[PDB]
Parts: sequence; structure tokens; C-alpha cells
Amino acid sequence: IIIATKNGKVRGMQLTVFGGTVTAFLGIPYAQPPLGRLRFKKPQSLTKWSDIWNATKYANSCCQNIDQSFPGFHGSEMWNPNTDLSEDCLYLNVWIPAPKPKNATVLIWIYGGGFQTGTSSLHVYDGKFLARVERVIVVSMNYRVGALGFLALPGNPEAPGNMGLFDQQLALQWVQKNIAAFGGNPKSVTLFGESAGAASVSLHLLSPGSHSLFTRAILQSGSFNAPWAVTSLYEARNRTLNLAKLTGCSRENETEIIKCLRNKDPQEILLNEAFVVPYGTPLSVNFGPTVDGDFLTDMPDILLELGQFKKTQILVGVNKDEGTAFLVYGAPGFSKDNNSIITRKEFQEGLKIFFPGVSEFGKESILFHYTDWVDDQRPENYREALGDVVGDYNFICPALEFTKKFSEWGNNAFFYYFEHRSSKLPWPEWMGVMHGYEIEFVFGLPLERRDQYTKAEEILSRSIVKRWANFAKYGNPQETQNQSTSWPVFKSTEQKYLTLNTESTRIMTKLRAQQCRFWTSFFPKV
Ligand SMILES: *[C@@H]1O[C@H](CO[C@@H]2O[C@@H](C)[C@@H](O)[C@@H](O)[C@@H]2O)[C@@H](O[C@@H]2O[C@H](CO)[C@@H](O)[C@H](O)[C@H]2NC(C)=O)[C@H](O)[C@H]1NC(C)=O
Ligand SMILES: *[C@@H]1O[C@H](CO[C@@H]2O[C@@H](C)[C@@H](O)[C@@H](O)[C@@H]2O)[C@@H](O)[C@H](O)[C@H]1NC(C)=O
Ligand SMILES: *[C@@H]1O[C@H](CO[C@@H]2O[C@@H](C)[C@@H](O)[C@@H](O)[C@@H]2O)[C@@H](O)[C@H](O)[C@H]1NC(C)=O
Ligand SMILES: CN(CCc1c[nH]c2ccccc12)CCC1CCCCCC1
Ligand SMILES: CC(=O)N[C@H]1[C@H]([C@H](O)[C@H](O)CO)O[C@@](O)(C(=O)O)C[C@@H]1O
Ligand SMILES: *[C@@H]1O[C@H](CO)[C@@H](O)[C@H](O)[C@H]1NC(C)=O
Ligand SMILES: *[C@@H]1O[C@H](CO)[C@@H](O)[C@H](O)[C@H]1NC(C)=O
Ligand SMILES: *[C@@H]1O[C@H](CO)[C@@H](O)[C@H](O)[C@H]1NC(C)=O
Repeated sequence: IIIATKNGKVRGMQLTVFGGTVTAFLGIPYAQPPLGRLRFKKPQSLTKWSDIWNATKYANSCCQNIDQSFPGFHGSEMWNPNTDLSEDCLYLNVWIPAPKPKNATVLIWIYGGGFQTGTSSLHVYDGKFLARVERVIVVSMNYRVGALGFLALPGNPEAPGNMGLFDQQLALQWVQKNIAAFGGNPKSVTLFGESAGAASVSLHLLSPGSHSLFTRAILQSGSFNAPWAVTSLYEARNRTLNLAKLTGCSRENETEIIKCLRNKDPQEILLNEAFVVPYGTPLSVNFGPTVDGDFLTDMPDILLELGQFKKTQILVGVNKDEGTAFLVYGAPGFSKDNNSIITRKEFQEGLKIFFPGVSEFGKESILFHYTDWVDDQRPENYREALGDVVGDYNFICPALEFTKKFSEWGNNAFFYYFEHRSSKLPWPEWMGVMHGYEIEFVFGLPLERRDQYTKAEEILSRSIVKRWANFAKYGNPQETQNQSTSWPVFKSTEQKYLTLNTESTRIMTKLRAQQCRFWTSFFPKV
């Protein structure tokens, strides 16, 4: 199977999925490799080729530091890259139904990873099941991460910032120009992503250069207003200059600093990335999105508040235990290999780990609001409070606030609370419904019965896949055939949301109301 694109012919490959066929095009380039003098610059358009490009294997993943905290442990290593790292990584993937559809809705995945890690080739992002089951086209792209994707000397085109977001954008542009050749509908494109990918999707809603490149948006466990998602111009410059000092590249002319960093091996860049901040946390985003005056024309909180974003439907949600995964990356007393019953003193020390630049009063105010116990004698009280602190502050309250503010300008929004812990989850049970572990359900891995998920998880994934596909196709995440709970729109008054679990799917109101009033109204003042 050969498809003529606007830059040349590409060859795909046939997959057998659930007794049917999916055509996969893996590793289509969508930009000039950003190498040599193109490192740190915006992605450049692609010169045509005359041969047949063989898109039959996942391409290189972008340079990035690896999670080496639990060698040999699938719970962490399933997120590490599974193809060679290379600066030559600006490639994308396309899964199309077989037989070739006529005007199929398109789903574009943007992976997360704190804007420092990630790759589209991960097993849990395999789009062949979505294409097979729902006859949508799935596209995913690699984009630059870390300093190579987000280094910023604001205003300087040698390193303007937001390059990895512009990589994402050029890929959406590729889908606009080429996807009809694959049987896709460029007028029916839904972006979806998780964590930093979700924050990325939310910034595409704010960026005027992305408004004509997609229809709708899905935001899984993330949004730009999360406290880790946007770097200020002060810190971005301080971090670029710290990286220059760490590499021997300090110069007076800012452009000569970039030229010096262009001659450094990617490994020297990657090795010094962690130290550009003084106080890291397990959630540090050393190099990430900034207000560059190009992709982002103003501080995104201002754009959100004043209604300056794409008017369309959104689907947004969070997981029950967003915060727990980060506790075993530094909080004292915590371990994935025991039950992590921590004391009050260990709790207080954990706040210092997760809020290092925050005043004593600010840390006490966290302790005061989260340690008013239903039972003082419950031994896991402090262990659970710290997970909820990290989860509510970093993910759940920003997602709820994004959805509130977004829906106030008249658009339909749908909010979910994912509370199913995967039966295959390799992390311990005290970490619950972890950050990142709805993705496999969204992508339909539990539909593969050979893979030891329960039957109840097959059913849950099947229903989630249908709702996601109906949202992309029709702007409405219902499952209309199997007497399913109707998913109501989220309004800023009543704030209804839908719970996703294997027992009973429920309509609830005002998620984490007391906790989020603390984080959204009081804590930003400290
Ligand atoms: C749970 O484990 C943590 C982590 O300790 C490590 O992992 C264990 C599973 C075991 O292999 C230990 O030998 C390892 O050191 C424990 O936290 C440590 O506690 C000791 C004494 O309390 C202290 O000296 C260390 O600094 C702690 N490690 C930290 C803070 O990272 C914790 O006590 C264990 N909790 C339970 C309930 O078993
Ligand atoms: C591109 O691929 C052509 C055909 O490859 C066919 O499919 C792959 C997956 C292998 O199974 C191969 O044995 C098949 O014949 C090649 O003929 C051609 O040389 C390739 N082009 C380049 C530039 O590598
Ligand atoms: C800004 O930068 C100052 C210098 O940072 C120091 O040197 C670099 C190379 C790193 O190793 C870093 O860890 C060092 O602390 C800092 O002193 C300062 O705190 C930074 N931040 C702010 C807000 O000023
Ligand atoms: C050390 N961890 C760095 C990643 C990171 C840095 N900064 C962020 C900001 C938001 C979300 C994630 C990050 C990796 C955390 C992952 C989380 C996914 C589930 C279990 C595996 C462990
Ligand atoms: C150090 C270590 O590997 N410990 C134990 C692991 C992990 O604690 C969990 O899988 C969560 O990471 O779990 C086991 O009990 C299990 O699941 O059979 C085996 C093993 O003794
Ligand atoms: C695909 O659908 C759009 C409307 O969503 C329509 O304008 C376009 O002509 C269609 N293309 C086909 C059917 O090839
Ligand atoms: C910095 O170097 C660049 C590269 O030649 C040059 O164009 C620019 O004018 C220099 N800036 C200053 C202030 O000298
Ligand atoms: C609806 O129910 C049938 C069984 O009656 C099941 O096979 C099918 O997968 C369900 N569809 C969805 C979209 O959940």
C-alpha cells in the first residue's frame, strides 16, 4: 500500500487486529531534521523526496533523559523510550482503517512526560485498536522535549522557546495538507493528550496559529494552568544562562551563547538540564513552554480568563490518585515496595520536597487544610494526604479551573473522574488510580483478550473508546446503544461530572470543591 503525499510517496504496512486489518504508516517525516545550525530553532518545512519513503517502523525518539529510578521495573520503564534517541526525531505515525475510509474523523495524540521526556512509539499509544474498532484515523508525532525543545532566549530566533510546541503544530499542519490522501477528514480533527500532552493540547486552544488546524480537544490529566506547565520569562532566561555556565558557553552576546550550545553533544546538554534550577522537585519542568510572543502572545492565564481561545467543545478529566506516583521519587518514608505509612514529621518533610520555594506559612497552610482527620488514629492518614496534596495542586484543581473558565464562554465541556485501577498495574496498591493509567483504556488495550485484563476492563475500555470516538466525531461523548449513563455537560454553576469505573458509572457534582477552593483561591496568594 502506497500513498502519495504532498512531499512524496510513502509505503505503509498491514496489521492484523481483531480478525480485521489496519494500515500503519510509522515514521513519516514532517520537518527537516533539526540538526547542526537548526538545533534550538523552529522546525523547518520539508523538501520533497522522489523515492518511496518506507514508513514501516517507528522512528527515532527525541533526545531525553531516561527514568533510571527503578531499573528493571515495568512500572517506570514502560514510559522510557523504545526507539533510539536522536536529534533527528521529527516524525509522525498514521493508523488508518482497512479498507481505506472515505471521510474518517482524525484523532491526534500528543504524549506527555513533563515536557522533558516521551515518545509516540510507546506500546500504550498504539493507535491500531482505535482505528480498527472505531474506524477513525489516529495520528501521533514525536516533538522535541527538554532544552532541545524549549530552551528560551525570548525574542531571539536562534532559541525563541516553544520549539517542541511548534513541532506539534507543524505536524497538525501536515495532517491538514495530507490526511485526505489517507481517507481522513481534515475538517474533523480532534487533538487528545495526557499530562504535558494535555497541557500542550490546551495551549493549542490558545495559540492563534493552531486554531484552523483542529476541531475539538480532549485533555487527560493536564492543562496549561497547572503549576508545572508554563515557565515565566524570568526563569526561562535564568535557566538558559545557567545551562550556558554549566557547559562553558557563557558569552556576552546572547547569540554567541546559542552558537556555543550548538557545538555541544546532546549528551552534554541532557546531563546539565537537571541543575539549571536551584531546588528541584519530582515535578520539575526545567525547560518547558514560555510566553514567546509567537505561539503564546500573552500570559495564558490572561487569555483564559478573558476568553481569548478557540470556541469549540472540550473533554477533560483526571484520575483519582494523580499525586501518588511522584511520592516515591523523593518524599521521605515512601517506597513502591512497602505500604509507605509515614508520620506527621515525614509529611512535613514531604511538603518541603514538593514546595521548596514556598514560605513556612504556605507549607503550614497546606498541612492545616489537609490534616483535619476523620480519624486521627488511621495510620495511612498522612500517606494519603500527601498524595492528595500533590494530585489536587498539580493536576485536579487546575483541570477543574480550566474547565470552569473555558465553559463560561459558552462552549460545551464534559468532565470525567477516572477511578479504575488497572488489574495489571505493576505499582503497589497504595498508589491507587495512578497518573497515566487511563491511557491504556483510552487506546483500547483491554480489548485484546489475549492480554490478561478482566472482562469488566474489556467492557470499560470498549465504552471509553466509544465515548472518545463519538466526542471526536460528533462533539458528544455518549455511548448511545447500551443503556449507558448519559454524560451531562459541565457548567460552571452545577459542575456535573461523570465517573468512569467498572462497577457503576455515576453523575456527581463539584469534584474536590473544598480542596480546590484552597488551591485556587488561597494558595496563589502565599
Ligand atoms: C519503606 O521503605 C522506605 C525506603 O527504605 C528503602 O526501601 C525499603 C523497602 C528497604 O529496602 C530499606 O532498606 C531501604 O532503605 C523506608 O524509609 C527509610 O527508613 C529508614 C529508617 O526509617 C531511613 O533510614 C531511610 O532514610 C528511609 N528512606 C527514605 C526516607 O527514603 C520506610 O521506613 C519503609 N516504611 C515501611 C512502613 O516499611
Ligand atoms: C523500501 O521497501 C521496499 C520493499 O520492502 C518490502 O517490505 C519490507 C517491510 C521488507 O519486508 C522487504 O523485504 C519487502 O520487499 C524495498 O524494495 C526498498 O528497497 C525499500 N527502500 C529503501 C530506501 O529501503
Ligand atoms: C538564578 O540563577 C542563579 C545562579 O544559579 C547557580 O548556578 C547555576 C549554574 C546552577 O548550578 C544553579 O543550581 C545555581 O544555584 C541562582 O543563584 C538563582 O537562585 C537562580 N534563580 C533565581 C530565582 O534567581
Ligand atoms: C520522575 N518523573 C518525571 C516526570 C515529570 C517531570 N515533570 C513533570 C510534570 C508533570 C508530570 C510529570 C512530570 C516521572 C514520573 C512518572 C509519572 C507517570 C506514572 C508513573 C511513572 C513515573
Ligand atoms: C522489591 C520488590 O520487587 N518487591 C515486591 C514487588 C513490588 O513491591 C510490587 O510489584 C510493587 O512495585 O511485588 C511482589 O510482592 C509481587 O507483586 O509479587 C514481589 C516483590 O517481593
Ligand atoms: C468530508 O466532509 C466535509 C464536511 O465535514 C465535506 O465538506 C467534504 O467535502 C467531505 N469530503 C469527502 C466526502 O470526500
Ligand atoms: C552577536 O553575534 C551575531 C552573529 O554574528 C551578530 O549578528 C550580532 O550582531 C552580535 N551581537 C552583538 C551585540 O554584537
Ligand atoms: C454493547 O453491548 C454489546 C453486548 O450486548 C457489546 O458486545 C458491545 O461491545 C457494547 N458496545 C459498546 C460501545 O460498549
